[PDB]
Amino acid sequence: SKSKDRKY
Amino acid sequence: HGVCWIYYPDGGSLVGEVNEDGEMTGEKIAYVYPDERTALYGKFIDGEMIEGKLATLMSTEEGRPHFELMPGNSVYHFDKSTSSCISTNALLPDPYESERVYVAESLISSAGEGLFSKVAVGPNTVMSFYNGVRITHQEVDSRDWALNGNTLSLDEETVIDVPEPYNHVSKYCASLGHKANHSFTPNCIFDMFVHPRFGPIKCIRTLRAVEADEELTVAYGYDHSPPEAPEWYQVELKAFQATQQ
Ligand SMILES: Nc1ncnc2c1ncn2[C@@H]1O[C@H](CSCC[C@H](N)C(=O)O)[C@@H](O)[C@H]1O
Repeated sequence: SKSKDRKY
Repeated sequence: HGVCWIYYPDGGSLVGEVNEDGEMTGEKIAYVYPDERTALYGKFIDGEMIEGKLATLMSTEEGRPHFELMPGNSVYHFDKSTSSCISTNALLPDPYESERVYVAESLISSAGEGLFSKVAVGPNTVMSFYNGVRITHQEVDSRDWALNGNTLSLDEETVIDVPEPYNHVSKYCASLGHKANHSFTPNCIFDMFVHPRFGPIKCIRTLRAVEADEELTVAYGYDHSPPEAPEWYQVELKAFQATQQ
């Protein structure tokens, strides 16, 4: 994900 | 009649006399920010802000908030972003955020601008809001990192972005969360926030006490084992890794 703060 | 308070998990609330169906509808409804003092007071329909005037909660008597309206004619309404419109009033600042943070040159090397605290606050303090246009993970993930400086994952369906030219405060200053720089030893976190003007977004919340004029930082939390991350971050990730043997 090329975004801040994604949940993995 | 008495009065009802409905709190969000973030500490903000809606307060007022509800109508016959338990709905926050009327002319004397307020949203109260998490400081339990700054308020947007006026006309709401089923909890949606139609005309909220800036006010200060002065006291509560028998549960009923007593407000004073602030001077000026600062008025706000529900104005959720779309995929193409960040705000109806891009230059209208958030009154809560404006008292807590400001933008200046970052103290981090070559990092451009950063977000700074205006005053000393305790842990768990909401400081800033991260509003932006709402686009898909497909669009963001399938485009180059140079376009992804300000992208923030909101949930499994939506990414919030502050695309050029709105990344400059002279063009957009309604919210400032996109101005917080990254740290692997941060003093703030991102947290879900339900905002009366912006709708469901994220905020920047302190995880410890912060001093006046301290730079606010957050861990951007890019995937290190997909590192799917911009170059500056990869460079800084290796350093961080060095620092703890
Ligand atoms: N720890 C860090 N080191 C270097 N650059 C950083 C950084 N944290 C954030 N940045 C910069 O900030 C961008 C994310 S948005 C942060 C606000 C930005 N500094 C601005 O002036 O608008 C990144 O693309 C990168 O340019």
